[PDB]
Amino acid sequence: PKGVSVEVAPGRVKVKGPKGELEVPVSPEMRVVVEEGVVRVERPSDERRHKSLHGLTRTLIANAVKGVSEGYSKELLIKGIGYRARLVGRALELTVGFSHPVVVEPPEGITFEVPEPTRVRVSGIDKQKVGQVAANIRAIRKPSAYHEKGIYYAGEPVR
Amino acid sequence: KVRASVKRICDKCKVIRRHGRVYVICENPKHKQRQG
Amino acid sequence: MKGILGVKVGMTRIFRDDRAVPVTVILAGPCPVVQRRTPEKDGYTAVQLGFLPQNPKRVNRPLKGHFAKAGVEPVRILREIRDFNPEGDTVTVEIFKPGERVDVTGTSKGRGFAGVMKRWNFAGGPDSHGAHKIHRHPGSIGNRKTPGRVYKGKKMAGHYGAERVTVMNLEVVDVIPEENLLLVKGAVPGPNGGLVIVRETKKA
Amino acid sequence: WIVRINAACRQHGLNYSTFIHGLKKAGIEVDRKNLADLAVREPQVFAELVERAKAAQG
Amino acid sequence: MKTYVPKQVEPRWVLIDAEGKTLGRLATKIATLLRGKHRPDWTPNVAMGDFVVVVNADKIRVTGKKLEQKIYTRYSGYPGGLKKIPLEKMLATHPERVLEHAVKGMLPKGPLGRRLFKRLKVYAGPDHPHQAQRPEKL
RNA sequence: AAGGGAUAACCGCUGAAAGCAUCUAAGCGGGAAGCCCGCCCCAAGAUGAGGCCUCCCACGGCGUCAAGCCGGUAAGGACCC
RNA sequence: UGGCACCUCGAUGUCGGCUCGUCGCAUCCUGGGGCUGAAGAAGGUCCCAAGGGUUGGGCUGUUCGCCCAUUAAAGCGGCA
RNA sequence: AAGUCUGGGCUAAGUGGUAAAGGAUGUGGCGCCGCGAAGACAGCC
Repeated sequence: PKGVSVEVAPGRVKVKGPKGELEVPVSPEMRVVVEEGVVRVERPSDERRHKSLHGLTRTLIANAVKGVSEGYSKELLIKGIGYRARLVGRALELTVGFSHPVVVEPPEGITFEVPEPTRVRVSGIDKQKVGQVAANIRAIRKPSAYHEKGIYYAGEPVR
Repeated sequence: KVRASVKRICDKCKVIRRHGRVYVICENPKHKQRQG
Repeated sequence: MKGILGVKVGMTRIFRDDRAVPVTVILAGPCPVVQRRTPEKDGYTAVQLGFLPQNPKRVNRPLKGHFAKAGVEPVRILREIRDFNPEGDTVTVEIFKPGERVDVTGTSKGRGFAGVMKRWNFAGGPDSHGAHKIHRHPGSIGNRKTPGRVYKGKKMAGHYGAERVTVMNLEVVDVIPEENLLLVKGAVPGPNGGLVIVRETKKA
Repeated sequence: WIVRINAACRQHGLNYSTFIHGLKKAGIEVDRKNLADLAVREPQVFAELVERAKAAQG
Repeated sequence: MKTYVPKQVEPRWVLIDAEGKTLGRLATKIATLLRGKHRPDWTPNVAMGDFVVVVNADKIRVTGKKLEQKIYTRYSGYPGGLKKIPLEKMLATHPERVLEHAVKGMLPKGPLGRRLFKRLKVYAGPDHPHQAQRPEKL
């Protein structure tokens, strides 16, 4: 890619980009050093263990790469009557039915968004962390209620 | 849910071996099984 | 960890707001710090106070004037207070304010060779109908061939009382700084004239 | 006898199993495990016997 | 007569540490040293093994999946007095213990067996806080 | 009991083998009146007999020369009350 | 409940109750959880889980049972 | 007491270290059948 600096260590790999750098732990089952205008990744004997590691490798790398050139993503459509969200700091005070409103801290790398009062999204350079913290929010009130209330993914309703 | 002969009760069911155990994942919640 | 040494004097009750509270009076007199335990040479952090001062100079080897405040090592000796490190110059009562919560160690009164059904509150056997030589006995103590022995710890008769006992979380009703006094919410172990130590509690 | 022979000849490279096989082929119906106290008195001469042994062995 | 027999010679000391090694596969040789089974004085009734200091305990390799899976046991003489503690928790606190337990088991069980277990000095290290010799074996 | 750590069924993230999908095969999170520690009590015969503060020190006379020596001491400790 | 007759007939006390407990989980309450023919409340059913709890009387020698009045529950077994 | 001996394979459950009907895309080695420039096996017209 463009402004990407694909560095290498013994058993790790450091990917520098215009948005920052990330750290992927990578098994001794390969020899990849700063190579060409892009990057190639190979593997030894076609046995079940190796096969499964190739492809896994291929993607963590690629995800870190697309992360460092902006990899944000993820959005929650909140439904229900009294149900709605309100930004306070970079933290989030959403209210969803309980006898008490709900406040939420963002750790390192991450910011929450409140475009609507009933829509929300999570920005992130990492990826693992993003999908994690996405679900963490959804948790506070999942859906079901022979239909209606609760806070959904981009995906949608059921019997 | 928990039985000795676990098999596939639909065309949506799926045999995954996780936790070192044998399970089954359908679309409808009623066909979700685990061998024990 | 706030902490004085002291002595049970006795108890009565006072009135408060509009009701009687039962209280037990401690004399936690001035406690001259005589030694500090460092983690650098002792390994742990603590302070050694002293209590009943009075001593007609029978002090020989532990004369240890070695720390300035050696003003006659106390009759009722000296105890450490674990993690407690004050302005090194005696500890009076002022540390505890009314409304504070305290734990209190002490030496329970001594019952001696006590029977089961005091030592342990057993049922014993019937004052009438059948037998007559087992009204106060323990009954059975085992099974038969297996395991063919008695469990370690079995509750049987023996020495009861005269033991270290800490009752937790008592209220400080009052404090007379004047007399080195301390008032707590009744029921503190051992007899009058007994050594006790008084600390902060662990509460909520 | 055997426990200390082993200790001693293991001190020259090989092991007991090997050493005895060697002597067998080497034609020295001798040692007599008893008389491998040579290992302690006169190790000069024990050393010699080990050479003969690994002679027939390698 | 043939009593090959020793006379008391000066006991040797030794330092070792296969910090990177499989225990058991370590502990075996240690013991063989603690008895004089390497030297041809060997005399079964007496104690002329090496004194042995092992630096840098913990660190040891353990094969397969032996964490949570290897469980250690102590019974007090009481009702339900069984304790079960897994390998993980032993390295976590008291790792000097791990290599100790393993050698004990490979030593004979008489009085002389306990005498030799005393000849074995174990420190999670490095730095063996006693210097007066140690012909390091690698 | 607060509280701290690790878990059970179970609920997830990311993820190939198997271009899809999968809680798993490399990794990462939630999760019990239960486990570990925390509260109270005993505890260095823990022959692995621990540590810190302070004290008392002289060979006085004899063997296979430091008691394996008897008889007075020291700091101290008993006896009787 | 039986089958067999191996130690015990120069003796291994035998039903029920009381006293004192301890252990199993195939769990009666209380703690987690998945389905539900789960609107809610209240259930059904299976999974994880003994840490602690598991009432008082009428009848009968009773064990057990039936009945009165309560309970979060009024658990099933082993230890001659 | 005596080989951490030599050479080629399998197994990741501590199986080994003692259990059946019946279940399972666990692995490794053989098969002989579909049909693949009427180039859809997996994915969005």
